[PDB]
Amino acid sequence: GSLTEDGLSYKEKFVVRSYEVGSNKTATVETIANLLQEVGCNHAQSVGFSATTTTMRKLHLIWVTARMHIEIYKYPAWGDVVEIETWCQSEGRIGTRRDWILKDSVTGEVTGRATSKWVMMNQDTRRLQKVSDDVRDEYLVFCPQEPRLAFPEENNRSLKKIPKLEDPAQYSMIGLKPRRADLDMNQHVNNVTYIGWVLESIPQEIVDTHELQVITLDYRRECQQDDVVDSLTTTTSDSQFLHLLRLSGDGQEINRGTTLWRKK
Amino acid sequence: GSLTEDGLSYKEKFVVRSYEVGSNKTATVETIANLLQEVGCNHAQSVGFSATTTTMRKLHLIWVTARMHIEIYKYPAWGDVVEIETWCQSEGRIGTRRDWILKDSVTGEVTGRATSKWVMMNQDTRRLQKVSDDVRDEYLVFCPQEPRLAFPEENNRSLKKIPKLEDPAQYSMIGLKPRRADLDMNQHVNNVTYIGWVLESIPQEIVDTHELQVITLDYRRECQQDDVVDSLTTTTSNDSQFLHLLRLSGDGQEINRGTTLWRKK
Ligand SMILES: COc1cccc2c1CCCC(=O)N2
Ligand SMILES: COc1cccc2c1CCCC(=O)N2
Repeated sequence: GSLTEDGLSYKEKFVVRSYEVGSNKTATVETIANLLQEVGCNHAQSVGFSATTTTMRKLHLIWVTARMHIEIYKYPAWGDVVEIETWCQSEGRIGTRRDWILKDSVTGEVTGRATSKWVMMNQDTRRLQKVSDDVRDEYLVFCPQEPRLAFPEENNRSLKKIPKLEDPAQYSMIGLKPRRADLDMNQHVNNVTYIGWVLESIPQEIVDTHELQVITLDYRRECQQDDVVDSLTTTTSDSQFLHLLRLSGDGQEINRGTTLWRKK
Repeated sequence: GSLTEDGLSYKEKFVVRSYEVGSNKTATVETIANLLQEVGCNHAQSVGFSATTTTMRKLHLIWVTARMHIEIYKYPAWGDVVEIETWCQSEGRIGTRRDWILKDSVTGEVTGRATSKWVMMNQDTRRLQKVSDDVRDEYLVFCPQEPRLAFPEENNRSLKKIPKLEDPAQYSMIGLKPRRADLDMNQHVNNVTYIGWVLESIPQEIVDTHELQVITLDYRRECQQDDVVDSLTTTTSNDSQFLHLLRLSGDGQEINRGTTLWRKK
């Protein structure tokens, strides 16, 4: 992959692998989510971030996901080349935004798009801080100056408020525990695991007859390596669902989201 | 990737991804195992296979893993290029063998090697069978005629007999269930999941202070999407060695057995 001519976005092509595909012989949403992370990470390295700034490191500050929104029109088939373009944008003192565009490498058609909101947190106290002037200056030089949104439409699904699922849930998957392959290089549970965990409570008949079109996820708390999770789902309707990930014991909310599925 | 000049092996280069690495910033054994599968699968496609032959599809026969043996000297770092060469060999009427060699793309040094034994089985009844001559003929044309082994040594750990772990186990990880990402395109639990499940019962302090050098795995039964598994480990030993056992949570039916070898960092 490489940064574009202007140095304000990054592009990378991926060939879909045999183990990356589902029952339909196309990449899973978890494979797509892993690819968004890989292209975002390679963009971070290409601009010297490797995604902390020097001032964030001298202050024990880290970027954490608050919201992730993915919309897939066409899942690439096993063997196809998917091209992904990604870029970051400052949102004042609120935080950063990272956007992605997925294209079919042969036709050039847009096959998917994602948006993510990131916030500043102290790595130690976990207290969230508003972005200071110094951090914005270190970041803005690698961002487009004019707004560039993967989801520009007036009143779009990427900015919708998500409600809390009320008990009893229609469907559930209980006792989910993260294994070592669910941890990143810093021993934290990876964001992709939560997507898989949310989808575990969707009935197999829905999965077999429908394709996932949209997924919006709100991150409230991190799941530890020793925590046990319950995944809950209720139909709110195309088929639409409301989801909730909470700790098995105390019931502390860790995630909430919505999914939209189209008939095949 | 592509087949070699002679058409008797396949080569492919892979760049190690950010999400593919562990705490050491190097590819995990599960990432390596996924890469062996990807290169083996791309070799099957390059020579006209599904890897079933015309006669195997006509008889509802499939290839299933019986043993997998991996030995890693150096794990590639996040960003490095690993080159893998793979090939198949017939073992008479017993089954097929698939071998792999992993090299550092910059130095050309061998950083790992794997060997796997495969057996013929009816997809419906799950009954094993010795390979027929018609099937052996369709396969042999894509295999080296002279023997070509990733593990040639006169006494090698890839062919050692593995005993059954006796209760009580020293360490255990209880209630492991496969999720949808553990299933392949045919809704069967992936062989990489079993590797991860075996390693779940190894203590975190062993993992933190040691690197995995060898892993031999014997496949006895398939784990279904609705089955629950217990992973058991006992130390059998500078180097640390373990004996492992995966069994169904309920009845205790053995699904896997293996050994691991770990050296100090
Ligand atoms: C959803 O994207 C993710 C998730 C986790 C980690 C990263 C990324 C890409 C952008 C930031 C980064 O450097 N790494
Ligand atoms: C360990 O290698 C694996 C595991 C599972 C599936 C496959 C392979 C490669 C050789 C056969 C194949 O085409 N697919």
